[PDB]
Amino acid sequence: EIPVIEPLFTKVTEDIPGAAGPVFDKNGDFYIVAPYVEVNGKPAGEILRIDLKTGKKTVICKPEVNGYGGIPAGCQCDRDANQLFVADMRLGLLVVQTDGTFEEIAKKDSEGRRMQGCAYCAFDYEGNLWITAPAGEVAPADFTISLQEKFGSIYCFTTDGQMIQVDTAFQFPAGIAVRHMNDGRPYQLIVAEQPTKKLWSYDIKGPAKIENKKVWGHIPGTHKGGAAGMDFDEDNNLLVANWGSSHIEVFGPDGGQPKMRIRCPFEKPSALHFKPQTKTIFVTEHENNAVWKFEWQRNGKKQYCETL
Repeated sequence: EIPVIEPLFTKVTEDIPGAAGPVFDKNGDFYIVAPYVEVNGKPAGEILRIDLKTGKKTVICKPEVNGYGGIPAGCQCDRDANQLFVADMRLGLLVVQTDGTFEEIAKKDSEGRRMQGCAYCAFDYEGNLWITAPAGEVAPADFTISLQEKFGSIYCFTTDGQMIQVDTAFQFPAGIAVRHMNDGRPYQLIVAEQPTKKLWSYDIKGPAKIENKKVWGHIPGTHKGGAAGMDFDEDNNLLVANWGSSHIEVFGPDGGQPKMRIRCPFEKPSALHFKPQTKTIFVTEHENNAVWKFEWQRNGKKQYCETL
């Protein structure tokens, strides 16, 4: 029977529709996304900065392109500039500055196909950005999601600036993470397929080059939902938000079944992110549309933005 731990969670902020995309930038500022904010009945999602002492929210960016609003859904911080890479389910991959200005990175992929809306992303230590795209085509196409049909895709945005579609036919691909060798070389890509309760892995052979696709892990529960956001601790244990299960699952480095579970005081953890150089994990959740923090057993895996 999988051991369960029940640490103290502390509320950080609240009232954030669809709270997701927790991230720290290079200065230690903390951000989240509010994907489901609407204006005049249409998408108008937001990227927010959170004051960690008071919980006060500041809107950083409310992305819109040619009158189509964004659904910002997951974030990573860059290394060479203090800017956020934001997966947006209507706009694709955005690069967002702290001053609120932003750019849509690609409208088409390297084969000339229209981009799909993106949900989660993860930098490898070489600076390539691996991205899940569970939505259909970006705005101006009508919004669709691969909850029941297998049209979700996987991308790699390389350091050379190519947006390469590396796989497709996923049923709602969600969290994504890069397992690195001890020497820093990218080794495995892990991809959550949310409703099928599967974690998939590939061997990374280079930028946008994956092979050896296999089922890597299994997500407990039969609840509606499944694996959402995920990230590694510094021992390459993979912590996975199991949306609808009231738990974060903990996988050892070689996957399989969870070796431990973390019980949350809410049903719908959506994403998690470590505060750099600490054991503190920030967790977004959709039961209360709020953000919490708790102490894990060890520090998080160093993010690309902390490397030199």
